[PDB]
Amino acid sequence: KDRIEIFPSRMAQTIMKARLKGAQTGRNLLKKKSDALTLRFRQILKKIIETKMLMGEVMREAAFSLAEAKFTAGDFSTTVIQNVNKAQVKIRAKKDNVAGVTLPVFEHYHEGTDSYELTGLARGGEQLAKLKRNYAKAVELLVELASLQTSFVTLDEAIKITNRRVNAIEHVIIPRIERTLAYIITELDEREREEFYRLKKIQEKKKIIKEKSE
Amino acid sequence: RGKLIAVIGDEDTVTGFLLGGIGELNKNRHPNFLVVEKDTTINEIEDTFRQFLNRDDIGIILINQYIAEMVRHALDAHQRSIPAVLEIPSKEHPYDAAKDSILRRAKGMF
Amino acid sequence: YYDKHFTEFVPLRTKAKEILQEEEDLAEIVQLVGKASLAETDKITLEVAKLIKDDFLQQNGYTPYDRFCPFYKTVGMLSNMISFYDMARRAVETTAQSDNKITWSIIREHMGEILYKLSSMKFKDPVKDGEAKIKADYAQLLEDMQNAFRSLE
Amino acid sequence: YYDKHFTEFVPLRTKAKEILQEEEDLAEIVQLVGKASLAETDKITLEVAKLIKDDFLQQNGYTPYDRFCPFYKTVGMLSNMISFYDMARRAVETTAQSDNKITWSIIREHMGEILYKLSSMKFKDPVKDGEAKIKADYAQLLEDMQNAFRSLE
Amino acid sequence: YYDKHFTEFVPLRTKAKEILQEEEDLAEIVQLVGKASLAETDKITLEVAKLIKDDFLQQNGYTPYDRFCPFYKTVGMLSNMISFYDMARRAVETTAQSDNKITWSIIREHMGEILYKLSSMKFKDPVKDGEAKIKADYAQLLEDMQNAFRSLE
Amino acid sequence: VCLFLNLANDPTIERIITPRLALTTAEFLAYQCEKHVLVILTDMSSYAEALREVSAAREEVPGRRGFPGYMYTDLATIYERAGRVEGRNGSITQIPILTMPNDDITHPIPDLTGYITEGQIYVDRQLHNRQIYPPINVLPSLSRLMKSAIGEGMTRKDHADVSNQLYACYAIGKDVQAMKAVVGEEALTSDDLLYLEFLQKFEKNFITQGPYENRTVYETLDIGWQLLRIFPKEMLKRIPQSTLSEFYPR
Repeated sequence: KDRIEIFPSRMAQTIMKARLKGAQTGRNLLKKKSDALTLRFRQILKKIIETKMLMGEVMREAAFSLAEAKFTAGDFSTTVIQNVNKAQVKIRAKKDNVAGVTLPVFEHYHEGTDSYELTGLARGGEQLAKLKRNYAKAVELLVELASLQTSFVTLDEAIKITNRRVNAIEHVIIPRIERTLAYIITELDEREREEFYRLKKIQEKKKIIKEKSE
Repeated sequence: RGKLIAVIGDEDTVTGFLLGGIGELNKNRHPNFLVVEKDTTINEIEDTFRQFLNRDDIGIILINQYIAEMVRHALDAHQRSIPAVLEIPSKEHPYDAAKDSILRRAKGMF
Repeated sequence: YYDKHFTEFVPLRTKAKEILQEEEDLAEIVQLVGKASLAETDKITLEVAKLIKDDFLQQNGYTPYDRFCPFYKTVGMLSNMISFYDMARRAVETTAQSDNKITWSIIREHMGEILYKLSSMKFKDPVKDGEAKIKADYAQLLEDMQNAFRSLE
Repeated sequence: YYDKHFTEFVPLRTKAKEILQEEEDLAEIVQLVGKASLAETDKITLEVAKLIKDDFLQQNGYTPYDRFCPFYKTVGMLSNMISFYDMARRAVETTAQSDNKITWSIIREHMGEILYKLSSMKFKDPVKDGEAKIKADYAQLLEDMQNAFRSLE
Repeated sequence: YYDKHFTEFVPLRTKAKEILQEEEDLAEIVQLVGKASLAETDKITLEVAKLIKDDFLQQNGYTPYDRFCPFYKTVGMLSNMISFYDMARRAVETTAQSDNKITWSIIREHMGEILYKLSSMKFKDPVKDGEAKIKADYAQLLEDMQNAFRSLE
Repeated sequence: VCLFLNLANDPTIERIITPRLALTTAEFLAYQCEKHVLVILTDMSSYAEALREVSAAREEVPGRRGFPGYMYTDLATIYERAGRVEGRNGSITQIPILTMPNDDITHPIPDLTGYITEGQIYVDRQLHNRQIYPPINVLPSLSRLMKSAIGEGMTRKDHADVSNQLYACYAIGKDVQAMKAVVGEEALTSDDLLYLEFLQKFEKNFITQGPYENRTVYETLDIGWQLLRIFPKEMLKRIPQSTLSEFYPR
């Protein structure tokens, strides 16, 4: 509660002082972990905002390219949506050891299975081909973008856990060690005093005996 | 092999990505995508979104912003990392910026 | 002595000590964790332990109702508090692996009237309301709990 | 005395003390971060220091093999363990920032039997076994380690 | 004493402590924000508190002009710095409603010469520039200062 | 050298006059014969123990932690018989050497000494276990008179500047080393790596010396610069540009 409740002793002083040094060292090392996570978090934040901005422009261009494909082809969306079987793009999970914390990152995997070739409506193949490329690039950006968000909220959780532990060391564990140590120091001086009293009285009693002998 | 990307969006958005080479059928003939039409209700969108969250094969989910507002409670309720959800501007709805889940997840960003 | 006159008192005494000790064992770590890693079975212990602490262990000796606490009242209201613990702990233990887990927030909102009634058990004034009314009152709280649990689980 | 008779002990003694003290400092952080981030050299120091703590500085004095370990044997044992350390440290630092990066995991898998032999040196059993053989046996361990690292690099 | 001889000293030292204390109180907000999500009125406090810390509370005794600061100079310097503070707070607050507002960046860029003149006040050597001249220069600074703010409204 | 040896098995009262005889000689040599005397008093903790024995012989009631209540004035009586005097060219310095019981600087022996001395050298244990000799830790040490000891006309112009920069670089190197243990080698930037290079070479070249290598003040400073030239000029924030332009190159 308020004290570790170790009986006052010189041994307790040594243990408590070593315990305090350990707690202070842990506090400083965890504070550095938090600072490293906070810098990385903010960096991820800078890239994610700029990436989010870029995503806007890239998706706009892809959406426009679709308009051109539709202009030429007419209604290709019906065939594309219905005639779906296997993917050409797949995402493999990878681990990135950014710091003590390990974060999940996505990695783009070009599986290789061929996409559908469609020249059925007005044979608008070139516009569909440019459209494939524009969205293909869009997906690659988005994959990167998820590795931002998927590696980001995990940093916010890691920071909250680290800071909570650091705060407890600072607000709970060390104050408690310092109160215990100060308690020990005071009680040991109290024991020193009662020894002083008895020794002083012993010296006076010896003096009285000596006077009686004269 | 590892993970697929699920897409929930309007006709043009889904069509674009499918041409992008992303999206496929599962072994149970289920599709990892939904086309959201004007006649599609909230329960159907949410049921699809959740089922992707409960599927171990998906992971990144791509949605339109306007949809994110339609079923917004389902985007904040689940906090993990599999379901990395990216919100993209629809053909006509304008550039996203506000009400981004991640932008909220950090309150220190302009 | 207790077996001769009461019987129910001793297992209630044991369960009460286990709840209070378990809460202390948790409080040591909760101060550091922030109630983030607690299981639903542990949150029940923590809040029932509060119920015991605030309503059972403390009493205002300068009131007409807490100036004297006849033994039959102490064991009576303790039985209800422990009965709640066992029923609330069962409610989550039988549902945690199902398709809907009865978390503390669900039982807390569903049975808020029971938690208030349990806290009111101190305000019985044994001089004005004698043993017969107090025992009948506590029996009603037990029935109210059982009926609310049947509607919950 | 040591320089007259052995010539090897003084520098082995210095390196052994460096390893044990470095281990204590690395232990302080490992207990905190769980080895999430360590330099490859630091990983070797921790693992060789465990080899030393368990298979050099620890002995059962009621066994025929460790009732008394003659100094020539003590030096033999330490010479091999440090020789391993230097070769393991050289290999990972020499191949660092290149293509065929060598790590501890690669060394342990490549020459796992070398660590077993090093951990077995306490069992050569002096007096029952001869001085000439024990020296020859430790010489063989050194030759095997040198060939094991040569083939790894 | 202060009322009889200087009159304005007492409210000035009160405001000075408030500005300096607020700079400390804002320290946590600045550390976690970087002066981005920060009120323009707080930016005035931070930068003016710096001015106070730099060109008032700091004193360089190895310079012939700063060996001794007469009281009338100490209150002169503080009066003009706080008078600036008050004008800067009003410039932002009275225009902060909508459409066309004043910010600290606008004030600092707009009247950079005035902020410099405030810092320059410590160089008024009492040995060569008499009481009337230094007070006159400080009075002119106040007028130049208030007029610079006037152009912003 | 004038050497006084009071052995552990010698009379304990003789241990009390031993430093008084050494200082009496130092005062004669220094102040009457116009020369500079360095006085080294080794194991003042053993002196303090002999003083406690004398107190018991007088049947005095022990003071704080068993030591005499006059331990303060007794240590001052020894220590303060040193320094320069007006009108004479002699001087006495002292380097008392004290063992800290239980390695606690709070103990009355180092506490009462430090309270009446000017700074401390401070020998550590970690540096010793790492087989560094001498094992002297520069971070917790202090010499309050260094400001007057060094500088043009006494050692070299750049002495004060080299010391301050080396202290900052060592403190930072230790701080970066602590960070490395948390974030790893790949998470460090170029400046951090330079501080780690300094830290390793500082201890190997500057602190590690050996018992038979005598490094004069000018060679020590030159070694300092060799370590400081690890960093580009702009990182040496505590050295004025005039000093850098004179000493930094070459």
